[PDB]
Order: sequence, then C-alpha cells, then structure tokens
Amino acid sequence: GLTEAALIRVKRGVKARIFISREAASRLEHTVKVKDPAAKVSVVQFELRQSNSPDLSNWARFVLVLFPESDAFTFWLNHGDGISNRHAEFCNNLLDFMDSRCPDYQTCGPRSGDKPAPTWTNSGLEEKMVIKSVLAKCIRSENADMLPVQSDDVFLYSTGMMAIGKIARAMKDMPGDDTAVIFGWLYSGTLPLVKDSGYSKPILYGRGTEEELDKLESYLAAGGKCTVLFTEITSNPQLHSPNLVRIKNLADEYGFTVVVDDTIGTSVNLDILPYADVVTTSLTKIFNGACNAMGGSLIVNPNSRHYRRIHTYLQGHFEDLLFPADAVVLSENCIDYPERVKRCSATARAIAHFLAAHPSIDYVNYPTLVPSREEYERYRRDGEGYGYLLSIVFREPDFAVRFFDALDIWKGPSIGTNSSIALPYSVLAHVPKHIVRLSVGLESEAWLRDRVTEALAKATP
Amino acid sequence: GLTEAALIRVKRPTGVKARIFISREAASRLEHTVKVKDPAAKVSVVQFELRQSNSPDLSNWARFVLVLFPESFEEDAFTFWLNHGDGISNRHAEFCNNLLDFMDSRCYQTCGPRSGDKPLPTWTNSGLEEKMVIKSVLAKCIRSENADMLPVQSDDVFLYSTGMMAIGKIARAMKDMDDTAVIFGWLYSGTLPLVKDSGYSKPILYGRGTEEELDKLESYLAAGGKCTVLFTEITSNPQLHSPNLVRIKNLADEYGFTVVVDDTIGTSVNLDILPYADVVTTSLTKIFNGACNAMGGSLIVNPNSRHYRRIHTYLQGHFEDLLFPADAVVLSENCIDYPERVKRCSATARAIAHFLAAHPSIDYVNYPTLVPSREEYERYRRDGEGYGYLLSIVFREPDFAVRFFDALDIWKGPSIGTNSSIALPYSVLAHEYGVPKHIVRLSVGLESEAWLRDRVTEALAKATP
Ligand SMILES: CCOC(=O)CC(C)=O
Ligand SMILES: *N[C@@H](CCO)C(=O)O
Repeated sequence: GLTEAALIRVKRGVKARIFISREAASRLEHTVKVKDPAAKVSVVQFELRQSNSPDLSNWARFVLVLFPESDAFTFWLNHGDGISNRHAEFCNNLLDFMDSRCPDYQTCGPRSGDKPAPTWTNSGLEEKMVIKSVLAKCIRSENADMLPVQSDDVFLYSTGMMAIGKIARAMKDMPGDDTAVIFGWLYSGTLPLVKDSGYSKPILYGRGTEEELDKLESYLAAGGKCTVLFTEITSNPQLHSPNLVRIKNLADEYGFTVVVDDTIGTSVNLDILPYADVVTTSLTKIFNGACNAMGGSLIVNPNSRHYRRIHTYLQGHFEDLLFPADAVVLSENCIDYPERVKRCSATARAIAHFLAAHPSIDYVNYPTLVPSREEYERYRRDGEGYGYLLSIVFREPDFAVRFFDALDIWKGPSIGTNSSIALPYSVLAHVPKHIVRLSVGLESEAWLRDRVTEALAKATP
Repeated sequence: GLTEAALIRVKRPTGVKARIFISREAASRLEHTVKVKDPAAKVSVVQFELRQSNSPDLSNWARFVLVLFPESFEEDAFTFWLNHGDGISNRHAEFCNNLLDFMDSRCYQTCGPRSGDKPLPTWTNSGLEEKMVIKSVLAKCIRSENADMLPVQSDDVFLYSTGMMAIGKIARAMKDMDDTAVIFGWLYSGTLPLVKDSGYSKPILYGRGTEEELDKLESYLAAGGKCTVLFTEITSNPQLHSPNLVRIKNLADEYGFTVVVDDTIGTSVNLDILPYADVVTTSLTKIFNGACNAMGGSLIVNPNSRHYRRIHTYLQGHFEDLLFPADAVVLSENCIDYPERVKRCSATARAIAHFLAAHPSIDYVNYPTLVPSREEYERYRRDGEGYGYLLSIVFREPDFAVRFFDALDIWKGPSIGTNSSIALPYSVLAHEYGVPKHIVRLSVGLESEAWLRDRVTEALAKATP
C-alpha cells in the first residue's frame, strides 16, 4: 500500500491521502485548514531525481498529504483527483528510488540514483491518441451540417470527476463572473466540485424538469446572467432525459455555455453533439467495461460559439495526468466500446421490460418507461438502443431488501461494467429510499433473467 | 477477487469457505482432510475451464478448481500449509479472473456468461524462454567452489509454482522408488506436513539441529534402522543455525540415504553447499526474486549425487509445468541482480546485527557471525561473501521487545527476502525448541545502512522510559 509505505517513509498519529498534482493536493489542504486552522497539515512531494529517461521522471512523482486524523465531502475531492491504482503501484515499486521534500520530511531515498531493473513507451501517447480518436469518432453527429470533432478537441484527465472540475475552473477564470447552473445532475460530486471551482452558490434545479426550465428562463429574461449550465443525459438513478433542445435555445438566446455528461446514456446511443458546448465522459465506466482503469474525457465542440475561448483556456492550462498504464488498457478496452454498449443496452431493455411486468414492482426507471421517453427519442440514433442503466421501484420496501439480498450478482457502487452489478440505498446516500439500481453487463439475457427470477422468488413468502 | 467472483458464478455468496487449487487431486486432499475430521459435511468441487481459445496457450492455463466447504470447518496447521503448496499464484488467479466470464464450469455446470466470445497477455510460448533463464541463473549460482565437482546444468533444475511445491515433489519421489524420513532443523513448518502427506510411516523430527541429535541418528542406523531421506535447511529460520552438512553427507554415504537441503535463507550466492546435498530446494519467491511480487520454487538435482540418475528420471518422467508464465517472467527479470542483491542485503544485515548485539538492552542477536554455529557457517561460506540477509533479536526483558517492535518505523509482516526491510514478532507464525517467545525477526533489505541504522536507533529510544 503506497499510502502505508509512504507513512513509513515519514516516520508515522495522523491520516494521509495521495495525489498526482501539487495543485489538487492543496485543494484538500484548504478544506482541512478551513475546518480547523492551526492544524498541522503537511504536503510532501516525492520525486525520482537521477533518471535519464523522461518517462520515469515525469510519472514517478506524487504528493503525500498528512492531516489531523481528527472527513466531510472530501470524498469527491479524493475519488476525483486521487492517484490511479496502476499509477500508485508504479510508484510503490520505485518509492525506494525517490526522495521527499517539504521538517525532517525531506528524507532522501535509501536507493536514490540507482538504475531500476515500464512496459508502455512515450507517456502512453500513442494510446492516448487512440482514445481521443475513438471518442471523436463516436460523438460524431448524424447531422452533416456540423463540423466533426477532431482528436485534439478531446482532452484526457485522470478521472471523470477531474475532467468536470477542469471545465468548471475554466468558466470561472474566463472573463465575466456569472452564475453557474446545475440542472438535474445529482447523486454525484458535481455540485461539490463546481463549488470548489469558485462558483460559491450555484443555481440548482435538482429535478431536471421543464418547470425548472421555466423558472430559469424567467430568471434570464429578468436580466439574470449565467455563464454555464451543467447537466447529464440519462440521469442517475432515474434515467431522466433533460430537454437539451430547450437548453440550447436558452443558451443561444442568453449566452451561457452548455456542459453535458454523456456517461450514462452513451455517445453510442445518443447524438447530443448539437446541444452541448462541452461534453464530459467518465472512461472508467462503460467506455472501458473492465473496471480496471480510470480516465476522464472532455470534448470541446468545434461548433460551439465558445470553442476558441474554451479550447485556448484548457490548452494553455493542460497537464497530462492520465497515467500511461491506464491509458493503455483503456485504448485496448475501448475498441469494442460500441458493441458492448449495444449488447448491454439490448439486455437492459429486456429485463427492464421483464421487471416492469412483475406484480411486486411499482415501476422501473428505464428510458423506454420513464415520463421522458419522448425526450430520449429526440437524441436516440437509429438502430441504437436505450442504455445500460436502470432502477427498480418496488411496491413494498421490505420486498426490495429481501430481493437485493437474494440477488446472486455483483453488488457495489460501480456502473458501466462488463458484469452486471447492483446497488441499494445503503449506498449512494451522499426519489424513493428503497430504490435498487442495476447496471446491466455483457451477460446473456437468460443468465440475468435467471438470477433476477430466483431473487424475486426468494423475497416472496 | 477471484474467489469472490467464483462464488457468484456458482450462486453461493454466503454459507461456505472456499480455496482455489490447481489439480482435482489436491482438491481431494482437502476433501479428504475435511471428511476425516467430519464426514457428512457437504464438500463441493467445481472445475473451471477455458475450453477452446484461438491462442491454445491460454486455455491451458485458464483452468482452476474451486473447493467449497462448510464455514464451520477450521483448518489445522497441516491444511494451512498443504493449501499454500496446492494453491495458485496471485498472478495466475488474476489472469483467471480477467477470463472467468469466458470460462465454463463442471462439477455448477453452467456455460460461461461470455463463452465463445473472443477475449492477449504479454508472455508467449508459456514463457518457456524465461524459465530457461531462471533455470540457468539457478545453475550458475550453485556451481561449487570445488574444482572436481561437476557443474550443475539447466536440465538438472526443475521449476514449480512455490518452494512448498518443490519440497513435496522430491518428498513424493523418494517415497515411491523404506518409509523413514528425517527432518533435521526447524523447517518451513510445511516440510513435515508434506512428508506425512507423502506416506512416510516413520518420521523423525530433530528440531534443534544439533550433533546430539545426529548422534541419535547414527546409533539408530548402525543398529539397523532404515532411513530414506533427510530434509534440512541452512541458516535455519529464525535462529540462523547452520547444520553440520559434512557429517550429514558422511552419514548419508555410509548408509545410503538422500539429502535434501533448502538454501532459501542462506543463499547459494553466499554458501557453497552443493558438495553435500543430493538435492537443493529454493523458494524463488524470497530473495531470489526480492520484489515481493511473484511466486516460484526450484529443485536442483546434484549431478554429483550417488542417486542422480534415479532422482532425475522420476522428476522428469513425472513432470508437469505448473509455474504460471507471468510469474516466470517477473522472476527471470528480477533474478539478474539476485547475486548482487544478496551481497548488498548481507552487507547491511551484518552491519546492524553487530550494532544491535552491542546494545545493553539486548541479550543476543541471531546471525551467523554471532551464533554458536558460526564455525559451521564458515565451513560453507564463499570467499568475498557475507552472512545472509536474515537476523532475529533476543532482548533482555520481553517488555522492551514489545514496545520496540511497535515503534520501529519499517514494514511488518511474514515476508522475507524482499528488497525492503521487514520486521515480525513471534506473535505471528505460531499456528518450545529452545526458541524464546518474545523473539523479533528482521529481513534486511536494500536500504542504506545509515537509513536502517537510523530506524533501529530511534525505535530503541522510544522503547526506554
Ligand atoms: C457514493 C455515491 O455512489 C454513486 O453515485 C456511484 C455511481 C456510479 O453512481
Ligand atoms: N460515478 C461515480 C463514482 C463511483 O464511485 C460518481 O462520482 O458520480
């Protein structure tokens, strides 16, 4: 455990976290310093010093952060700007070879300067080019009236959370301090991160609805100004579709930037390029499938009226923080990304409609069955399906609980995996409260139908 | 988790314990060990298989055996060790996990959720190329300083998945070829589990490794007692005792038994023991690798052995390659500085062993330069070579030992022979032999002597009022 091994290196009672950038580390150090100034917060960089090759030097670095063991929402500050697992292993191998600097926490490495005895080459650049190309190909619009996204309209970050924060920070440091709006995007760290980006109190329309849009449009017409709006297609966990057409009309008429997350309802399934100025994506999820690598994307629509100002910011502030091992497995697993989306989307519809028709369930959240099924159709590509995520609303919550227990599949917080996985309310607790969310995997429709059926029987008396 | 992923495939997420094995044979050992302690317990054995693959190599390795058995069953020390040897690599299990979906099962007889779909690992040819490397490094480092001694070749080396495994393979060969087996030192506590499992009706444990014990052996032999094989290990864990190999080869010659020596702790880099062992076993997991990240075991058949033809033919005629290719790779890269690492760790160890031995709040240190058997270690030490990487510490009062271990800012755990320094007490590895009970053991790593002398020192201060 690189964390354990780095507390050993600094002779240690406190608690620690590890980050890739000097920047993100101190983003946490403030949160602790505000919750308790005069608390001894320590920020130690580890760096490999004598290394001819530029690969090891650039990547064999990290920031340990010690802070009083004496944990609010920093969950999304860490889950988001943390270090990769593949990265953190890469450092634990080399931790003896690298020195520290802050105190006595300036300890040099017992084996510093020694020549180590990685697979990837060139900072995984050729594989990142592959990743950018896939994202650019799949977001291409069915509209020939539009410019294509190119691979250099695509930006890659350590995680999806990080990609989100990076666009929030650009909007704020862009000229003109106007409000940020968050539309529906909930049950995630986006509102925390948007706050960490300088938008002190954004306007949250939490339900994603047209009523909420009305309130917004009244606001804007009254003379209220707004720099950016954040939204996410096929919202978690209810599979809602925001009205991306109306949002783009409001955006054109009142001058704000539209940022959509397409993680859940994929670019394979939906054509949203025409309504978004920027498109964020978590590559950790379905794009990868395997649950083994981490990565975030950020797509700047060359059609946006804000392309020049957004691209130039992101570019002038770009640092490559996608660890190359991650980048490699990602470029590998993302080739069947459209086929896995299509397969998973097909199974999901199946058992979504299966479960919809069982007398123990009140209704199922799936784009084919939710109030906004017609909104989803405005953006659904032909011959493409209805997504891999769904959620179950049972009639009696006792039943849901017995059902979840009896369900012999993977359980946990991940989505977009090649294996189906479920999560109850015990989690996703920072919309009924006995909801059971299902991310449908690459398994046969029968196998899944089997496991669901058996679990249904176990929960009935 | 591969265990966890398998329990789901077979619809048993609760109720039972489970182990993962290589052969249905091994699975039966457990099924036997559970059925003797408790017949009527439901023991279930599922086999998992990638049946066909466009790259056949994979489907050969993507196999394993899940053994489920009731959670009320507690393993005795025996099972714990037999399962270490009958288990599968961590690298091997992760391979299988990445493929479990594509794999079918058969007792639980379900086709896999991704069966038939196309799933490539880096390694090639089952990693045969890198296992010949390993085989050669092992043969090079074991060549004796004696000029008349034949050199060990690569096809005198056999590779297996763990040091445990190797030891069993030779135990099983000597059995079926007389059933008295001798264990002369405090072995890996898996050595006796293996020779009892290998059907030796008459074992003899000499736990202290002394000449008095060697006397009891010689009297028995003259007076007519049979003996087949004798198992030993130089620089014994953890008192770093050295056995009188000269006498053991002398008894072996006078009476015709076969001598296995385990050179894991006193290395082949430091010691020339080939003149005495008919067979030499090594845990390649330990310092041979050093990185704490791959599993392997070795078995060298001395070409100078009066029993060399018989032993080699058995091990050849009964051979199966079970060394997971990804492990073989890592070993064959890391074993390049194996001799130079042994030299650096043995250098830093001797340094802080003496530092400690001169400390007033400490009785004695266990290390070959400071133990009663030092004259023995010096008989087999090579010129220019040191006194090993392991050491243990007998403090004057057990109280001090406790608060020393706690305050010592370095790695802690059962691992030895790593590139890092690691401490562990007698608290662990007790699943009586003139071994004190508050002993503290230290595998010395590649860290600087100053750095490690620092951590030792600060800990000694925190241990005094
Ligand atoms: C801890 C919050 O859980 C989640 O929302 C995770 C998810 C993929 O949806
Ligand atoms: N998708 C999730 C991360 C899973 O733990 C989020 O941050 O919204």
